[PDB]
Amino acid sequence: MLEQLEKKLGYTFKDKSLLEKALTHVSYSKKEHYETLEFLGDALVNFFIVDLLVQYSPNKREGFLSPLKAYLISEEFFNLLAQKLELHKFIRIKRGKINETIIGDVFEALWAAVYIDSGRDANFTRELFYKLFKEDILSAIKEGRVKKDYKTILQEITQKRWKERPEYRLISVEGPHHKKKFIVEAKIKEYRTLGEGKSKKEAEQRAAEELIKLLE
Amino acid sequence: MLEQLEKKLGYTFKDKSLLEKALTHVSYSKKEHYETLEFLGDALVNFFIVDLLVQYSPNKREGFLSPLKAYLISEEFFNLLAQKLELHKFIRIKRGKINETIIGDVFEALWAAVYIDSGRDANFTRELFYKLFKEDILSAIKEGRVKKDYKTILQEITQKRWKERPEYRLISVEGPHHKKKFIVEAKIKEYRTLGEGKSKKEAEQRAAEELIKLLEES
RNA sequence: AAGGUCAUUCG
RNA sequence: AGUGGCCUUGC
RNA sequence: AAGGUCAUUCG
RNA sequence: AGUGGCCUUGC
Ligand SMILES: [Mg+2]
Ligand SMILES: [Mg+2]
Ligand SMILES: [Mg+2]
Ligand SMILES: [Mg+2]
Ligand SMILES: [Mg+2]
Ligand SMILES: [Mg+2]
Ligand SMILES: [Mg+2]
Ligand SMILES: [Mg+2]
Ligand SMILES: [Mg+2]
Ligand SMILES: [Mg+2]
Ligand SMILES: [Mg+2]
Ligand SMILES: [Mg+2]
Ligand SMILES: [Mg+2]
Ligand SMILES: [Mg+2]
Ligand SMILES: [Mg+2]
Ligand SMILES: [Mg+2]
Ligand SMILES: [Mg+2]
Ligand SMILES: [Mg+2]
Ligand SMILES: [Mg+2]
Repeated sequence: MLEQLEKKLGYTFKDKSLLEKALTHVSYSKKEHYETLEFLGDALVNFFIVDLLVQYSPNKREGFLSPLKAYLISEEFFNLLAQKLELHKFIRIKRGKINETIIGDVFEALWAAVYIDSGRDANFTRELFYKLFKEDILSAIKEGRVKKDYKTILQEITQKRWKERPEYRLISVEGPHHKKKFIVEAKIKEYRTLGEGKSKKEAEQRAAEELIKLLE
Repeated sequence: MLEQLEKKLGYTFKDKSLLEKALTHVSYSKKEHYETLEFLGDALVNFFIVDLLVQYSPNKREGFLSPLKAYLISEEFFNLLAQKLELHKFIRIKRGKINETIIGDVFEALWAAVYIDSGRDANFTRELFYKLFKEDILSAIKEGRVKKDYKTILQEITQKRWKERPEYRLISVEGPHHKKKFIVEAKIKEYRTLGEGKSKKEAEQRAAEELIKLLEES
């Protein structure tokens, strides 16, 4: 029920249809779904995060803050924030069709919905977002839970040492086409490592993470 | 002179150093420059533009609104909006060092500066931005004064017709290394065209535009 | 529609 | 962030 | 720093 | 949006 979500959010909607739209997947309704709210929500939440980063590190450069932002505005991090709202239990979509992509999109749409319902009060919405997640975000940073970009880190290591970039190649692919599992190999000089994932990029990130350790 | 910019903006700063920072390039000052404000400004202005798009097309999908956003938050469009502020005349950087990149960065930083100076009043800053640029943005959209993405349009034409994508290759490069001019060739099936630019991508965009015309005329 | 893949554009 | 071609699955 | 180039990550 | 290697130029 919507009331339970409003209680978790700490905000009561004037237009309940706005909240319903944010929670509804297009496959469930072609008239009122979250796609447009998600578009707005992405820009709104990205702004909330960037502002928080700059506020607590006013004298830090873009090279320090952007890597943090890159993870904090990611679908993965939004799924972690969404857990606090048990968002998955309010999404209107066929049973068993919910995945991280959907949860991440609804999270963004939900915030656009609050923003619009509040009369487009950006200040209000930003502070409500912080009331709920500011400490979680800052703590994730301080406690080292921000994920590293292993593919980039790896090529910086190899480019500094050998002025060369690592190479990745597919070793194997298995499972149904809509649920493939990839195994790739990362290599630099005579060092080689393996990585697995649901996409080639994910498998490469895993292999890079291992190759870095090996080089050390 | 800052007062002249404040007059154009319709906003008077409480902390003049914030405005100065937004107008100063790092090569001019390594202590107080616009780099961090630019980082914040990009996110702030992007939000202003996306909100405006959704507000005037609440029932339009992301596939319709994002292509518009892609142009409206681009450095190119920001340079056009900046002209209204004669922004180039207020930037603190060595004479003759100003270019489109700098102007676009200062534009974003300037808005982050207003946002911060106003006590982080996003609502107020959003409306100040609209007071100055809302009509300019909506008119650009309605009139079709939005840069077309020729490379993407071209591959959609070729993929629909032949389920194939065009190919690009470098034909020649000349001029100083810091001021190169590229000539590239775009091709699909037996159709080929040339394009030139200051970067390979720019040359490819021009070659793609010519190829789209060649296909339509065929 | 969801997963993957190739490609392209914008930030 | 958007889009197009291709494979798979879903209806 | 500014231009270009190759590559990589995030939206 | 960030970053790294390379070429050029600027101080
Ligand atoms: Mg309340
Ligand atoms: Mg969407
Ligand atoms: Mg997003
Ligand atoms: Mg999104
Ligand atoms: Mg998403
Ligand atoms: Mg790949
Ligand atoms: Mg910058
Ligand atoms: Mg920008
Ligand atoms: Mg910028
Ligand atoms: Mg810029
Ligand atoms: Mg080429
Ligand atoms: Mg290229
Ligand atoms: Mg897909
Ligand atoms: Mg890009
Ligand atoms: Mg997307
Ligand atoms: Mg450069
Ligand atoms: Mg990407
Ligand atoms: Mg940049
Ligand atoms: Mg030198």
